Amino acid sequence: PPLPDFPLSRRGDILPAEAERLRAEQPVARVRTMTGDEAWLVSSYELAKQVLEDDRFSLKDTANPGVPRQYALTIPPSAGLRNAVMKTLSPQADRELGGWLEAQAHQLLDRLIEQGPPADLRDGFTEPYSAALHCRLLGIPTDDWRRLMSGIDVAFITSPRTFEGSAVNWYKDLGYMVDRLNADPEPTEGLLGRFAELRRSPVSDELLATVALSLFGAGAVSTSAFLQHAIIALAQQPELADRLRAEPAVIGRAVDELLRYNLSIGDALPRIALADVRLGEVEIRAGELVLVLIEGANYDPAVFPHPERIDFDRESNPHLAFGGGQHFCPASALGRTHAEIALTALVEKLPALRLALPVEQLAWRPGFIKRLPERLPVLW
Amino acid sequence: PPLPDFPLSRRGDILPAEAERLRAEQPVARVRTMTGDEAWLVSSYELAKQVLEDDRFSLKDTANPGVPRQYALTIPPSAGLRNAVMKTLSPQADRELGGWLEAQAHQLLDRLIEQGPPADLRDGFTEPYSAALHCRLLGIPTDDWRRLMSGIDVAFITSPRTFEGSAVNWYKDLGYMVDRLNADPEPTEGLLGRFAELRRSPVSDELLATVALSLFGAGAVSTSAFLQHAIIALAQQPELADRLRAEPAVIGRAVDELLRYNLSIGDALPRIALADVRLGEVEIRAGELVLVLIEGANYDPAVFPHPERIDFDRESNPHLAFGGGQHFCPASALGRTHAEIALTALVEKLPALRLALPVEQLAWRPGFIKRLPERLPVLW
Ligand code: HEM
Ligand code: HEM
Repeated sequence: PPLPDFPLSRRGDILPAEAERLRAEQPVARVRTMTGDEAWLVSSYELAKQVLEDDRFSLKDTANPGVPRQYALTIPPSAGLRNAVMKTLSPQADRELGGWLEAQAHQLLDRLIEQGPPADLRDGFTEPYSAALHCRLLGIPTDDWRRLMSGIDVAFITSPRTFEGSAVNWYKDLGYMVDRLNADPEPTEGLLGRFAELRRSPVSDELLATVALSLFGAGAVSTSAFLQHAIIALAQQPELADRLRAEPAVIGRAVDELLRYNLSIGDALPRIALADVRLGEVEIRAGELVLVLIEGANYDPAVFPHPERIDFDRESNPHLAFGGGQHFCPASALGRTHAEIALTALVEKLPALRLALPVEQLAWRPGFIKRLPERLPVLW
Repeated sequence: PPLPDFPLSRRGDILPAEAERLRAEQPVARVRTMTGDEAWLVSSYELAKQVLEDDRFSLKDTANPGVPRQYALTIPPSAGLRNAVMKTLSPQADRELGGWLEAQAHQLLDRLIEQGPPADLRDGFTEPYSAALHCRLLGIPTDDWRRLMSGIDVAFITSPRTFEGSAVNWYKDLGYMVDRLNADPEPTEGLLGRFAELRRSPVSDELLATVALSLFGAGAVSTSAFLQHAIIALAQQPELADRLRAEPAVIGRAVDELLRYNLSIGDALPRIALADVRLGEVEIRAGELVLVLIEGANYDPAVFPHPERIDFDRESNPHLAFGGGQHFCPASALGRTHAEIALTALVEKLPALRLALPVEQLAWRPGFIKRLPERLPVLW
């Protein structure tokens, strides 16, 4: 027979029809990835939760030489840092984050209002707003955000084969972090401040900058893409923005539901089976690639009635947008706060927010870890 | 039978196979445009030259209500201005243009060199370099170039139906031109300077700003897109950049050949037949839409041997990249100068210039008047 191909579709404004058929017909299915390797695509909520919470399936080992891949690695080839890192990802270790984020959002939003519609809400909000957040998370200035976000454009490319340029891109920004950490007025504030300190107590510079880089990349790309999907929802269903205006306190339940809904994840969560395991009806052999399809789990009608309709008042919403098990997103609280504040500012300041053209004419980015529109032109 | 669909393909790095079949099989062919109207696609050099030089085929009338369209108009609904305009499009009416352009190019190029590869040559060069040129052409500052280029992103969308937002976008930047022309230190220098003067001699503000807007839009979009295609050629055939380095004076013949080669034109030149005309073997009835396919003419082997191989030493190269007949590009000299200077700077400063990833993985913009890569990541 012919294997279904993976990934599924770049169009991000409706669930891929193929993700619905996979969950219904073959919740665990063999698929051919874009590298040509084969893999197991897990697309039901129960089975997807099982894999994520079972450490016999390993994320660490998906980067070993020789294993099957869904796309080439872009990164080339245990020390009490957890604290430096975990302290930075507690929105409760920076009391001022909330109000500072609100001021950044309104700053960007006010700039667009003076210029008048239309505006591209990716380059005007979401991109600078996600760079600014992560520049502050590290304690480095927002001056270079365009250059840092552009580095993300390359770092998160999904390519069938390794490509020159992902290595050059890695070492180029790695040098940038090194430079900020070793600047003369040694950095205070942020992970880079906690890092300059940690290297006086009684870990290398390369490895420090590595953690700074992957945290900036992983976060700016993920918050910006989700936030563009949230915007598309509010622009298309304006009754949702009315709800937010009338009942501002629902913003927590609403971001939670948009998280379940959103299709910003353009690949699958990868795991390498460390042992033979039985999963649903399929026998998975050690060394094989397993791919968790978050959108299949989060649209599974066994767990989420009317999964295709956004609903802020679900009795229960135990979605997998942040992963699960051991590798559950460490910054989940930070990601919620970031989106809650941005959307609250958006629906106050642009109350007639809508798309400037039919949603079907948005240009969706090919070949990227996230599904995102290249531009997000809106009116208000 | 089923009509071939138009436009042809967004991928811009090789000739669309369908454009070769149309020229060989049906040089004049009925096609269904993206609006659903039908039209005559003229794809041979002789026939395409005929249409362009025959004023019974009318560009003016392609904007009349009711006529067939290849895409909706984005603009909504004879006065001695020709001089103000023609004086601005003579690279010989600004002695300083050459050296100023060279300084802008090297400025942008030096900025990329200090940051190190990879760089996106669309956002780093071509876009700011084409905005700067056209900001100077009008005598307005380069401060807002990002906002002006973003307006181009919407103004030149090809949509099956009119969309809100193209009108708002038009009036929004129309106001910008009006504001620069009616600024307190009334503008000197450029079309806006020649305009503030022309309205003291013994034409309305709306109409003045209209000419400023369409000239900025038509030029920034066309020079930026061609220049990205020229870059892709030099990066892929590095023997061409060696030729330019060794024999700098060939830059005129080389831009001329890249012009013949380039696929930045994503639509066809539209004409409304004012009369019945016989064209090749086809009888065209008055009121019908005729579409000239520049890439078919410029790859026609009847006129250009080995049309698919870039060649700087063709005996003759009478291409149609700039149109022809009455509506031949008024700024053709300006467009050549602009590209010649940019490419000369590019191959001096980035001598190992190449694409950062396989050319087949470039993201090509959908639904736009130009074929262009969304990003152009390179190494050197
Ligand atoms: C709305 C925003 C975000 C969404 C939807 C999201 C989603 C996810 C998901 C699904 C995972 C699990 C991946 C797996 O199991 O393989 C993950 C992992 C991760 N999250 Fe992203 N994320 C967001 C924001 C952030 C932010 C703000 C940061 C950092 C600044 C961050 C840092 C990380 C890191 C480092 C991991 C890897 C954890 C590990 O290796 O165990 N996330 N997140
Ligand atoms: C490499 C750059 C350029 C290329 C390849 C190019 C190409 C063309 C073509 C093919 C036409 C004819 C369209 C038709 O017959 O319907 C045209 C028209 C036109 N060119 Fe663009 N162009 C370039 C640069 C520029 C620049 C720099 C400006 C202005 C700043 C400009 C202004 C115009 C205008 C106003 C028209 C319309 C003329 C009319 O209505 O008769 N061009 N050009």
